[PDB]
Amino acid sequence: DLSSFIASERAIALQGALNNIGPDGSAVPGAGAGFVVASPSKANPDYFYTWSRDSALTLKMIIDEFILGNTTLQTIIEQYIHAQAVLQTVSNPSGTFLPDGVGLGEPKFMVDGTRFNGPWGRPQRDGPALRAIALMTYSNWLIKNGQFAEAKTKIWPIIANDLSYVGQYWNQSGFDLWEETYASSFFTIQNQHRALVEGAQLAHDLGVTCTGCDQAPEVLCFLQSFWNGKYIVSNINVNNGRTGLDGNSILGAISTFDIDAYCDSPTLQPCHSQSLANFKVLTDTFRNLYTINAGIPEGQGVAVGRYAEDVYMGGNPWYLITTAAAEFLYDAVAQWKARHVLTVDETSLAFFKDIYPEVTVREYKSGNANSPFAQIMDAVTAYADSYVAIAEKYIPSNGSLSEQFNRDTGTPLSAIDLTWSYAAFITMSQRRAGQYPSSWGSRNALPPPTTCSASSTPGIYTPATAAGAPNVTSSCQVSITFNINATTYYGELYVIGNSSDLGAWNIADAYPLSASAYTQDRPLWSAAIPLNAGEVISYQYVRQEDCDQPYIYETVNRTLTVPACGGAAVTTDDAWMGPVGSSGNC
Ligand SMILES: *[C@@H]1O[C@H](CO)[C@@H](O[C@@H]2O[C@H](CO)[C@@H](O[C@@H]3O[C@H](CO)[C@@H](O)[C@H](O[C@H]4O[C@H](CO[C@H]5O[C@H](CO)[C@@H](O)[C@H](O)[C@@H]5O)[C@@H](O)[C@H](O)[C@@H]4O)[C@@H]3O)[C@H](O)[C@H]2NC(C)=O)[C@H](O)[C@H]1NC(C)=O
Ligand SMILES: C[C@H]1O[C@H](O[C@H]2[C@H](O)[C@@H](O)[C@@H](O[C@H]3[C@H](O)[C@@H](O)[C@@H](O)O[C@@H]3CO)O[C@@H]2CO)[C@H](O)[C@@H](O)[C@@H]1N[C@H]1C=C(CO)[C@@H](O)[C@H](O)[C@H]1O
Ligand SMILES: *[C@@H]1O[C@H](CO)[C@@H](O[C@@H]2O[C@H](CO)[C@@H](O)[C@H](O)[C@H]2NC(C)=O)[C@H](O)[C@H]1NC(C)=O
Ligand SMILES: *[C@@H]1O[C@H](CO)[C@@H](O[C@@H]2O[C@H](CO)[C@@H](O)[C@H](O)[C@H]2NC(C)=O)[C@H](O)[C@H]1NC(C)=O
Ligand SMILES: *[C@@H]1O[C@H](CO)[C@@H](O[C@@H]2O[C@H](CO)[C@@H](O)[C@H](O)[C@H]2NC(C)=O)[C@H](O)[C@H]1NC(C)=O
Ligand SMILES: *[C@@H]1O[C@H](CO)[C@@H](O[C@@H]2O[C@H](CO)[C@@H](O)[C@H](O)[C@H]2NC(C)=O)[C@H](O)[C@H]1NC(C)=O
Ligand SMILES: *[C@@H]1O[C@H](CO)[C@@H](O)[C@H](O)[C@H]1NC(C)=O
Ligand SMILES: *[C@@H]1O[C@H](CO)[C@@H](O)[C@H](O)[C@H]1NC(C)=O
Repeated sequence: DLSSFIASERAIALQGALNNIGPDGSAVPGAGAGFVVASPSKANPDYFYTWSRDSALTLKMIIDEFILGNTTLQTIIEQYIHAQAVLQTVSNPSGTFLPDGVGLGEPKFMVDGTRFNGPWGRPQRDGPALRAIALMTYSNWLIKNGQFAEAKTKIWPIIANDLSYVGQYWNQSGFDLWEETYASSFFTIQNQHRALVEGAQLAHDLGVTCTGCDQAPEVLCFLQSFWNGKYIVSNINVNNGRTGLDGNSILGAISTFDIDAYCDSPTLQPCHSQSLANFKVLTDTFRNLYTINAGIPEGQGVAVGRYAEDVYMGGNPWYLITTAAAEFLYDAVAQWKARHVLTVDETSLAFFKDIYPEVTVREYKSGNANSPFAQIMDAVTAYADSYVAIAEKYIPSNGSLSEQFNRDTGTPLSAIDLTWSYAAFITMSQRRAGQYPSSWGSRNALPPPTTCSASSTPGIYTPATAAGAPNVTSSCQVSITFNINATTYYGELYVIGNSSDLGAWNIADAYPLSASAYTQDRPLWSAAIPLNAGEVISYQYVRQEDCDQPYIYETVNRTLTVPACGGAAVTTDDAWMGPVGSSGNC
C-alpha cells in the first residue's frame, strides 16, 4: 500500500536531514561541530544558516529516533550538545549572554555559530524552549539508562539558561515561528509552557534548582486567551489584519504531544476539543484557498499551508505543515486509544461529523472491535492517511522535500532540501506506527490560576562549561591588536594597563607581545587581546630585561578607548617613548 512508499521516503528523509547537519554533512560544505543548516540552498532563497528553532526541532526528531533503533545518531547528538553550549555565549543583535541573558532569543546564526548581523525578525523567544525540550528529552534517557553524570554535570547548565530565558521573557512579546508578526504567538507559548513543566521534573530528579520553572501556571493561564469561539487565533495581542487561522496552531499541538494526557487537559493537546474545532476551520480554509484542493470532500485531507494571507513566494502549502496535519490526527487517534474514552463535545462536533456521519454528544468508550468507538478511530486514522496521500502526490520521485510546493501547479519550489520538512516527515511517520516519544508530564502540570497575572522571575545564566567550554568573564569582548615600535632584539616585551585583562598595573600578569614580524626595517611587537567593549582603557608598554635586570616602563601612560560591542576591530599604533636601558651579558 502507501505504507511501503512512505517507509522508503522516511529513510530518504533521515539522510536528507543528516546531510544538512555538519560537520560531516554531504549537502553543506563549510562549518560543523553540531550546527544544523536549514537548507543547503545558498542560491535565493539563501537558507545557508543555522536556525535555533530548526536546529532544536530537527534534533528532537534525531534524539527520539535515537531512542528507538538507531544508535549511530549519538555522535551528531553529542556534537549538538557541544554546539549549542558554545552558541549560548555568542553575542548577537538581540543581545549579550551574561548581564540579563538576552542573546538566547536570536533565531538565526551563521553555519559557524558566529553572529548574524543583518536585519531580521528578532527576538523570537521559542528557540530556547525547543532547545530545552530537545536536551531534556535526551538527558532524561541518560538518567534512565545509567548515565546520570552526563545529564546532571554537562547537559543541565545548557538547559538552565534556556528555561531561565523562558522564565524571564515569556510575558514580553516576540516574533512568531514564521518570523513575521511581532506578537504573542501560540506555538511559542505552548512549547515554552512545556519547557518549564518538563524542565521542573528533570530539575527535581537531577537534584538542582530550576530558576524560571515558577511561571508554568501563568504561561498556561495566558495560553487560554488564544482561543476564539470557533477557532484558535495563533497570534494574539496585536492587530496585523490576519484571521488567526494558522498552521502555527497544528504545529504547537504536535510539538507539545503527550500520550498519558487526556483531552480534558488545559495544555491544548491534539485530542482536546478546541484543538479539533480549529483543525476543522483551519484545514477547510486551505481546502478552499488553493487550486490544488479543487472540490476535495470534507472527509478527505488536503494541501495545508501556513496562513490564508501568506504571500511568501506565492502563498503556498508547506510540506512540513501538511505532514504535521496528518501527525495531528495520528496524535489524537493514539490519545483516545490510550485513555480509552472520547467525550465528543458539541464545540468539537463539526470535526467528527465529516469523518463519521452518525456522531452525537456521547461518551464513546473502548469496547469491542467494530463498535462505534473503534469505527470513529478507524475513520480518523483513515482521514489521517489522506493527508499523507496528497503529500505523496506532490512529493517528487527522488524524494527531495523542499520548504513549499506550489499553490496552483503543485510542483516544488523555495528552499531545496529543507531539514525541517524532512524532520516533519519523520515525526509524522513515527506517529503512524506506535512510536510515541514519552510523557513530558502534562498530568503533573500545575493548572492555571483563578486569574492570570503578568509575571516573570529573573533567571540566571552561567556558561555550559562542561559541555562546550567558553567560560565568559564578561559580556561581548571585542578584539583589539596592540602594535608597538620598540627597538630591541630580533625575537625574545610586555604591555600593562588599568584593565584586568591587561594586568591592572603589575608585571606578573602583564600580557607578553610576540615579535613575529620583527625586522630591521620595522621593529614591530604585537598582541591581539580580546577585552571588554566600551571601556576607556589606559595602557602602557614595558620592557623585560635579561640577567635578572629590572623592568623598564615608558615615560608616559597612553589611553585609547576600545569601541562598543558588535564589531569595529581597531588596531593601535604606538612607538617606544622612553630609554631602552642596558642589555645583559652573563
Ligand atoms: C502577559 O500575561 C498577561 C496575563 O498573565 C496577559 O494579559 C492578558 O492578555 C490577554 C490578551 O491580550 C487578555 O485577553 C483579552 O482581554 C480582554 C479584556 O481586557 C477580553 O475582552 C478579550 O476577550 C474577548 O475577545 C476574545 C477574542 O476575540 C477577538 O478579540 C480580541 C480583542 O478583544 C482579539 O485579541 C482576538 O484576536 C479576537 O479577534 C473572545 O474569545 C472573548 O469571548 C472576548 O470577546 C481577551 O480575553 C487578558 O484580559 C489579559 N489579562 C490580564 C490579567 O491582563 C498579557 O497579554 C501577556 N503579554 C504577553 C506579551 O504575553
Ligand atoms: C527566511 C524567512 O524569510 C522571510 O522573512 C525574512 C526576510 O527574508 C528578510 O528580508 C528579513 O526581513 C526584514 C527586512 O529585510 C528589513 O528591512 C526589516 O523590515 O525587517 C524585516 C523583518 O522584520 O527578515 C525576515 C525574517 O524576519 C519570510 O517572511 C520568513 O517566513 C522566512 N522564514 C522561514 C524560514 C525558516 C528556515 O529555517 C523557518 O525557520 C521559518 O519558520 C520560516 O518561516
Ligand atoms: C540509521 O542511521 C544511519 C545514519 O547514521 C542510516 O544510514 C544510511 O542508510 C541508508 C539506507 O538507505 C544508506 O543509503 C546511507 O548510505 C546510510 N548512511 C550512513 C552515513 O550510514 C541508517 O539507514 C539508519 N537506519 C535506520 C533503521 O533508521
Ligand atoms: C531531485 O528532485 C529535485 C526536485 O526539486 C531536484 O531539484 C531541482 O534541480 C534542478 C536542477 O537543474 C533545478 O533546476 C530545479 O529548480 C530544482 N527544483 C527546485 C524545486 O528548485 C533535484 O535536482 C533532484 N536530484 C537529482 C535528480 O539528483
Ligand atoms: C571561569 O573564569 C573565571 C575567571 O575569569 C574563574 O573564576 C574563578 O573561580 C575560582 C574558583 O573556581 C575562584 O577562586 C576565583 O576567585 C575566581 N575568579 C578569578 C578572577 O580567578 C572560573 O573558575 C572559571 N571557570 C572555569 C570552569 O574554568
Ligand atoms: C612605526 O614604524 C612604522 C614603520 O613602517 C611607521 O609606519 C610608516 O610611517 C611612515 C611615515 O613617514 C609612512 O610613510 C610609511 O608608509 C609607514 N609604513 C607602514 C608600514 O605603516 C609608523 O608610523 C611608526 N609608528 C609610530 C607611532 O612611530
Ligand atoms: C581606566 O582609566 C580610565 C581613565 O579615564 C577610567 O575612566 C576607567 O574607569 C579605568 N578603568 C578601570 C580602573 O578599570
Ligand atoms: C601611570 O603609570 C604609572 C607606572 O608606574 C602608574 O604608577 C600610574 O598609576 C599610572 N597613572 C595613570 C593615571 O594611569
